[PDB]
Amino acid sequence: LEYSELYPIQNEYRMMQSLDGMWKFQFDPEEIGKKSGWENGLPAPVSMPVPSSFADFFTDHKERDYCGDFWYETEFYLPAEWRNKKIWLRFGSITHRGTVYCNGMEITSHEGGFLPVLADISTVAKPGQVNQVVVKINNELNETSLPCGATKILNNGRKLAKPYFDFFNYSGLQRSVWVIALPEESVKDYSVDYELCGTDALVKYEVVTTGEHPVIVRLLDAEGELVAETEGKEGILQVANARLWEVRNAYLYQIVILITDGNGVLDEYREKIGIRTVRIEGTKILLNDRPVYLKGFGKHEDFPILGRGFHWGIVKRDFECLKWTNANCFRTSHYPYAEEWYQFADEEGFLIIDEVPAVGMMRSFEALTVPELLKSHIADTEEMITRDKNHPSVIAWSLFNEPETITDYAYEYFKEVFAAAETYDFQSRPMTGAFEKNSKPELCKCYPLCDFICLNRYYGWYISGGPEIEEAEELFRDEMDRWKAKELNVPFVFTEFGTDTMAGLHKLPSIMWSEEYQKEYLEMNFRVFDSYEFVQGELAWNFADFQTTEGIMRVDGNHKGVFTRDRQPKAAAVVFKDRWE
Amino acid sequence: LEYSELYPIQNEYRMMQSLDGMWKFQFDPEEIGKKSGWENGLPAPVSMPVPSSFADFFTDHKERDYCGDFWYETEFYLPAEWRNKKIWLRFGSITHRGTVYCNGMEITSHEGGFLPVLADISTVAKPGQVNQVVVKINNELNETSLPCGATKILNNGRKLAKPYFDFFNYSGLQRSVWVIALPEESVKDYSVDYELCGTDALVKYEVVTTGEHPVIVRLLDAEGELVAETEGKEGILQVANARLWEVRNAYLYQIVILITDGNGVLDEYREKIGIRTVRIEGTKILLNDRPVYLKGFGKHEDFPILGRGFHWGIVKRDFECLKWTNANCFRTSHYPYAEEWYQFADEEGFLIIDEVPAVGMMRALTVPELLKSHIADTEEMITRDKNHPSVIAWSLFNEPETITDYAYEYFKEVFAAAETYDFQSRPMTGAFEKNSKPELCKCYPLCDFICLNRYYGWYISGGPEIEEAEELFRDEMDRWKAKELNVPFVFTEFGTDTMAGLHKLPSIMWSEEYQKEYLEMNFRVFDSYEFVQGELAWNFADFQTTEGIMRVDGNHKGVFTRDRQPKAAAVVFKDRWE
Ligand SMILES: O=C(O)[C@H]1NC[C@H](O)[C@@H](O)[C@@H]1O
Ligand SMILES: O=C(O)[C@H]1NC[C@H](O)[C@@H](O)[C@@H]1O
Repeated sequence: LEYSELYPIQNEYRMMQSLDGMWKFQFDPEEIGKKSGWENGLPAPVSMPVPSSFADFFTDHKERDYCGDFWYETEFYLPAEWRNKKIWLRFGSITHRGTVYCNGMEITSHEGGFLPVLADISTVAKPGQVNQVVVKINNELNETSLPCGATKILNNGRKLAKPYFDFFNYSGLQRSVWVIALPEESVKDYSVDYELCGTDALVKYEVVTTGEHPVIVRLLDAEGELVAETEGKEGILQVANARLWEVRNAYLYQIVILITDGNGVLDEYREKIGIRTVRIEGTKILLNDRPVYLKGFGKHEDFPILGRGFHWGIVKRDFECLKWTNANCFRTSHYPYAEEWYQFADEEGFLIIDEVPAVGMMRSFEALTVPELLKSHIADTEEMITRDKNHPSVIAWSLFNEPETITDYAYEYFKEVFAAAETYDFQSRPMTGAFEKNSKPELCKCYPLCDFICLNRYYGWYISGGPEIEEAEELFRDEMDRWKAKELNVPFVFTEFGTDTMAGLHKLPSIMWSEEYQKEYLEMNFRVFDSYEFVQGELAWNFADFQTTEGIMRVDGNHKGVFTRDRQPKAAAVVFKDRWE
Repeated sequence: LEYSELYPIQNEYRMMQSLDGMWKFQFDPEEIGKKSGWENGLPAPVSMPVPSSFADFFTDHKERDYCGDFWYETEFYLPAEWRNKKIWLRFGSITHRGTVYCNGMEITSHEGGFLPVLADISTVAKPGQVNQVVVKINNELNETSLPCGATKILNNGRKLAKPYFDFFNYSGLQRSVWVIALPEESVKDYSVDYELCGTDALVKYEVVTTGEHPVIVRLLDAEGELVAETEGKEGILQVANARLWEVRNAYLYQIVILITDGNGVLDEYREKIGIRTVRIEGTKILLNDRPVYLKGFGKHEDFPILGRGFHWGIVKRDFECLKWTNANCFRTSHYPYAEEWYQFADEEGFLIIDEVPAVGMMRALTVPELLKSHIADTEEMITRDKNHPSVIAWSLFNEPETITDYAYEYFKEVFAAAETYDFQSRPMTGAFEKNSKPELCKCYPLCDFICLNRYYGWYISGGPEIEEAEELFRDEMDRWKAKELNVPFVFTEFGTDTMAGLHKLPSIMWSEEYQKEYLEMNFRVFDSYEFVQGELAWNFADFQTTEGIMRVDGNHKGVFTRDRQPKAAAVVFKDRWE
């Protein structure tokens, strides 16, 4: 990458200033901002919070549903001390694509709305003065970038997003924004990998810097005491009597990476890491050499009013609810989340399946757009893995959600994605993706690429729901018998199963949409899961009710949450709590 | 005050760094922290977001309902370039009271949970190093500090807050936290007051600094162009063809305050202000010499999960909802809000009645101490908020006892204090409950306009008795009319608990239809009296209260739900206020 993904820190060598707050904002329905000087300042802005999704603030439909180009602006004072450092704007994300301007100059563009955007403003920054940042953003959906969809044109050329995915097209500056200053020679990237040796451990590492001066690497324990030190950009840290990072029982060391000159230090980067191994052995998932059964949910970055906007309060509540259910895992369905979610999972000992936004890829892999889509998918995979690889919580990469997989075309597409992912992950940890039912065991060509197989299944909701639930159970067992007979010797994880459930809808006997049917559906699914030895995890769809596009199938978004949108449990939450205990 | 209330800014002379994020946090039920050295670091902390109330994160009752001492900690790197500056920790608030430590040293304490806390760490800060802040906080309620209540001790020693007020006892670090650096000689306070002179205006000002060097004051228009400049710590800026700040049609100038020596500028403070006048003339409220009728709500700082935690998103949604109803005013019921609410009101042209947390004083040797607390909170509120053009009135109480001579003497002291702190001498008021009968109340003459909280049709003769409620309401208003006080009356509360989705024909108390009918009846009564000059409905949105047999998941008198969506009655306000 031509920039660093490393989370920003502040110390003697690195500086950081938050640009979060109220920005200026303007919609651009006629696509005239870049023709009209807007990169030097918006002509008739309103106020917009950052971080946040813009949609749910407004009281009119056309602003909520806006699709097209729209702009953000803010001003910030840069301390004179930052002069001649490498100065960058760092956006947690820009959703979905955009161009960054600073002091009237085009700096960089980015495609992909769920990973950091880094803009090098070293040559245009004004130290000791007020500076301006303007961002042109676009939130249309197409078939050459992730997540996929279409853009419809209504009356008066008003655009409307048409997702191929079941979540609302929230967009804007949904994560924190910083301006930062780095030394001219800096730590750009590093990678760690672990090996357990009886009661000791090895931390294998590589460091990439932007120069040729010597590198020293230190490892500190949780108290800040030195436990290992080595020289060189590649090496091994030896840790006696290592305190391993364990499921729901974390321990974090600090890695400290120094570039030295004398005599003297040029840069220092520090980050918490956790010593742990993950691997697949037969049908088991092993964490530090012991089998673990995954228990948890698919989530979303979704909360009332803020949309996908980041807030630590949402993280805290969601983790307290997860712990109360006795979960140990979640999937970042269906896009990488803000970095802070992983930082917190590292602290709390949660396991993460980190998912790239490759959703919306099946009708309703032969279009001439596919090679461009592949390039986008591989780029987002590179960025995700480079950003997230050193979190101990991240134990697997999900590289798709419900694509077509039964053609040779699809196999060739995913072979390239998996090959790229493998080159980027220093740990070579498990790679997977979530399969929809159309990927029948007789037809699917892509499950062999996976270290373990993730299934999304809705036997008892979309298939034979309600009065037909006993037929659903038989259909489900018939499919799992089909997988069983293939003797693949790999773990299977259910990454989705659920029922829309309206809080407060009670019925005896139960009906589809009632709280009681959610419980009965879950109990039937558990009976099926527990009938197969190779099942090794269950992540329910969804942790919480969340927003979708309006339609006749969605009663104020998706109600398959086990919790409501405001994070309170439906009756089925206790079913999980009791089973997972 | 021994510190500045001015909002922090960043420029060549002033630096700021946000401490918002995940802090460490630990409950201290046995009150052992200080004897155990927790000011040097918490021994077994959990993570806590800042800004936020702590209560609604947890999944267990005892943590949600925690009452007593509890502690926060974080660490921050201080740039070496901040050496030789005055360095302060600035808390938007610390709820309700606390003691700030930095690098293990006690810095300052504060009582009062809704206004800034400033801690001067100049003598203990370590530039170029990692620094530590630890705060001991307590959230108990008593009768000598605001808002009032009691603390119950359960038989096992566990404490439980018992408010004398109808809102949940949220607490913690609910607002943003900064560490800031100021020049050694700085602008500490300033005040502006406006006079209209034909097409022109005068901005009278005073500036307080921490030294003796000369002061220059400049006024810039909204395009940053210089329109007036003068010298001295007291002066008058003359503005030709002034663009006045108008209701729901703001214009903001920028005041720029410079301290200089013979070699240049020492400090620069700048803030947006709006040229406008407010006064009461007979039964009218005049804004820029024209009557205005107040239309809007009482609010709360209250949102799901965050509690009272500050977030600009809540500000943005709430103002879009307010504008959609065609409101022009809100009261900061029942405590000053985060500063950002007022900044945004200034931009949007909303009028604010700014209220000190003098709530829970209705049915001692504790009264003199309560008065001291009440006056200190008043001083801090007015010093913090006086230069916002949106703030047009101070509310100095909500539903106290007012019928005794004793209460008159108490409130005479509060109002006299408020007058001394407000350079603009803006209108002053408070909200009265029905027990303050027109024949008995001794305090309404202290007020420049009278604010009434009424619930005719809810607590009085509700439901099938609403016709009687209307007659009782007209009887009381006829009693006020006959007194011919020649002051404006504003209804600061009226409403009905209303469950979203509860529909009934004919209506019942708690249904959406009854909320509409109740509001229509109240409007018929309001419109019957010339001296009524505003109506602020209770409440903008459903909000959290203490649990009880009268509160179904908090207070449901909102016109919006807690997640900011309109009940049926919201359209009734929209149509009326258009
Ligand atoms: O229909 C649903 O509820 C779900 N179907 C499968 C998808 O992977 C999910 O994103 C979606 O929400
Ligand atoms: O009973 C209510 O709804 C209200 N009564 C009067 C108080 O001023 C309010 O704070 C309170 O919420």
